[PDB]
Amino acid sequence: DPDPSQLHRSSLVKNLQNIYFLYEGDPVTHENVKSVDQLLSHDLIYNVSGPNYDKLKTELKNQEMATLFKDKNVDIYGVEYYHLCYLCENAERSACIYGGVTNHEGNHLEIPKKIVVKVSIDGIQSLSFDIETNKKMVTAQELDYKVRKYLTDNKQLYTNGPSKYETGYIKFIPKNKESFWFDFFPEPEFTQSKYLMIYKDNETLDSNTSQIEVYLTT
Amino acid sequence: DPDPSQLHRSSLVKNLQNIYFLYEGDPVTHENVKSVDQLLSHDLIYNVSGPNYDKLKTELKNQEMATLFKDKNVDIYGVEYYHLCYLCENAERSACIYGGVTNHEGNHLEIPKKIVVKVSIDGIQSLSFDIETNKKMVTAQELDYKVRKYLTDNKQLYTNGPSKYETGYIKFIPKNKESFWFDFFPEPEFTQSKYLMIYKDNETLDSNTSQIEVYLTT
Amino acid sequence: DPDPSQLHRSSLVKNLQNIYFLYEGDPVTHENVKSVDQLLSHDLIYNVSGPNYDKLKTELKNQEMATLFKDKNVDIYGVEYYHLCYLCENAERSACIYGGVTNHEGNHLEIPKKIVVKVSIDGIQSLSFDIETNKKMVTAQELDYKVRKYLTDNKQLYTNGPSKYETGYIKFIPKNKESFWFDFFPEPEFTQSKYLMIYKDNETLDSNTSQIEVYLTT
Amino acid sequence: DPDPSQLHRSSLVKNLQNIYFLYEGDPVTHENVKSVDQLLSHDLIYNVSGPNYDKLKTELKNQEMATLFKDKNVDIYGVEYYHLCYLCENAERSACIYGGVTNHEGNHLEIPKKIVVKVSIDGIQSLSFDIETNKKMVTAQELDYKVRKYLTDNKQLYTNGPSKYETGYIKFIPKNKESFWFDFFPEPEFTQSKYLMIYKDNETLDSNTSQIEVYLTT
Repeated sequence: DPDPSQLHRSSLVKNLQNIYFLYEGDPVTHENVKSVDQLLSHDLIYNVSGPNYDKLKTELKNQEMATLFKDKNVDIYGVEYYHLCYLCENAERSACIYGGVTNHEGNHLEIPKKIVVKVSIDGIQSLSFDIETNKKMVTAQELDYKVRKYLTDNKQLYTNGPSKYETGYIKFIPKNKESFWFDFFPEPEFTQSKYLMIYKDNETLDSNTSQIEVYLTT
Repeated sequence: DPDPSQLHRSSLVKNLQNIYFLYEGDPVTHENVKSVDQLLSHDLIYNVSGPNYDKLKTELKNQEMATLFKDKNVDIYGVEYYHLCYLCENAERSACIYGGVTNHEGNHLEIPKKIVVKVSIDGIQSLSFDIETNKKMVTAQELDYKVRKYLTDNKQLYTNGPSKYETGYIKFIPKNKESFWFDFFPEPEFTQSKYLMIYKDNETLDSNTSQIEVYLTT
Repeated sequence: DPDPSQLHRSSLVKNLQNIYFLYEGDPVTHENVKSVDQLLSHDLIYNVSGPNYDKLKTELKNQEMATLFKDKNVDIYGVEYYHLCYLCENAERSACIYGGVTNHEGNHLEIPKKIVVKVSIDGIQSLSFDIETNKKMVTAQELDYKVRKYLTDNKQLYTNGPSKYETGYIKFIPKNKESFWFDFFPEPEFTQSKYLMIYKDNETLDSNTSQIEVYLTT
Repeated sequence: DPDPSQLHRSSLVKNLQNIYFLYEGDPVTHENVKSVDQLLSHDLIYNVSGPNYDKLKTELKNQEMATLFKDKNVDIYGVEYYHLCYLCENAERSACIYGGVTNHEGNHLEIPKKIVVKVSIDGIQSLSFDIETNKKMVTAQELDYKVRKYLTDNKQLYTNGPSKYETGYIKFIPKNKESFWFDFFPEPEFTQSKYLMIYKDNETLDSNTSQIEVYLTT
């Protein structure tokens, strides 16, 4: 578990709104789509449209993972960025994400699984809410975005300026796997593209057995 | 005027939507704003916010024009682009425009000195609508966007796909000055940052005494 | 002819060494090559190599100029730049130039033609030197490069720092064609890609009837 | 150690010469220098020159490492790249590297320690040679380059085209510490800037108690 020393201080961050706009906006979501191209051996390019893009590139873990989803119909759920997301200098309206991929066939639920998020602020676990997913195997990114979105709208985790909290992080607890975590704040000088690397491994958890804990300090 | 041939054929332009998205959307408009920085000698950077940018860079004719508006209160009105709009890796969420700058102090009309636009579909002077601005001195770019947004929203000038027309252009007839015209369609393979260079010379005209002529074909 | 007030001052330029490296290094030269691709409608891409590049893109005046040289065997001569020369994100070892393209078939001389350059410094043209070429129809860019290459090495026109001259321009006087000139110095804050735009028109002159004059001041 | 399946096949790589150029040319070496700037919190910018560059930005592991070397007098030994080395988006002549940073104070040797490299080919120990450094603690990058530069020149590990070997990796064996290896070949579609990330950790070994082994297959 994170030691207080290695947690990013939100007050040191210059341009914290750049994170706010990543988690305040809508995520890119598409279902039953298939890769159409590749730039590097570890990414995949989809022909999908959303507001602000008509092409989507996702960067996976390595070439092994990419070629695994290459000819499969998948679902994409991710947090995109547009700056530093080039395809060929001639392809405008492009969007980029890390991971956010899972197989379409056989991964949906007719009735969605609600995960109850245990949020703790300043040591006291004074908050809890449910998040939702209709996927059996869901990426940590989809659940992460959903938690931050709620905390943003309701508890002002992020605002178009400073944040309400100094430090904070989310922790996923898989049943048979090792628990991992993400820091809600980036380094003082950062980039959306570098911060979102936390999604590159494309870690997917079983929505039926996983737990989520959030820890924030004022 | 142009020799009906050198004009650009919409049918040949692949990825026409990219043009459409530039005029179908809202323009960038700010009043009584002052330049705050500069990347190259002929551009000016403003700290203005929009639903996609936190900074706006405007490229002007030459360093002389830029040094002219550098420390003045102006009105900005242009069509911004994002792909290939770089200030530095540490300045994402930036928008770029060409010209679109006018003096603010003394240049407003208590009442919009509306200008009449006479269209001409296939030679036969067909349609004719009304444009309007409350600027004594207004840039051709501002009037050109107003003239295009309309023709789009009501005559399908551009669409999320192809165009109702093959060729087409706008002719600007200033009182005492040579008359210019902008081609409505780009080259088959274009870029938004390259096509918007038609606003780079920051050509401003008198709203009170000037006429616009739009032509088209099918 | 330029007015003294219009010439850019070298003392005002920051990072002038960036121009120095442009004209002190070797130019990119290739003979009898054919365009292998194309990015935008007005450029051409060649699969040619040199130290630092395995691909070369040349930007011409417009699409008419581009489509004219497309399927032809041309000769290339230009001053290349790398920063802001993007091909498709994974096209490392790529170079960019403006124009510098001439037809290959029947445009060469058995014996190189010598062209005298009259170099006037502070109003006194007490210097003359030689420039050579084996092209009948040569580009201004090729002659201009050869001039500055000689002036840099012999007269310290450019150095890895300041220039020995405040101003200076090259004037090309073609036989029965109007003369043109290029300013040796850029605006204070500049980029290599924007300054080299002087060659974009691909202006070519007759090496038999063309004269060159260089005006410098200290 | 890597299971043969784990190693990248060189025959599958498109543009394997982009690797060749990285290790055939001279590295960027600078001793006793101090960082003058910073773009992102995990990088350091140095005002040092070499051919093709006037600025050098080194990307380290995280912000702690960067702040750790920030104001110290360091030595730099790295393998640079230029494509995608975005700095100010108006700063040409920049070279980028990863790590390759060691403290200058109290780290040199009177006599350069020589390290023996054992090269096994197709499983048979077939060649041993010498590499040398004047540093007590040296980056794995420095030694890696030294090893590869020798094997390239003498055994055609890489060439401007294909390589003699199908797979190959280098194994660093420190005294008290776990060993680690670097694959000599990249994924089929790679980028110099992504491939060179094997040096981001800035791992440094003791030049007096470390061994190097190289395994190649044809």
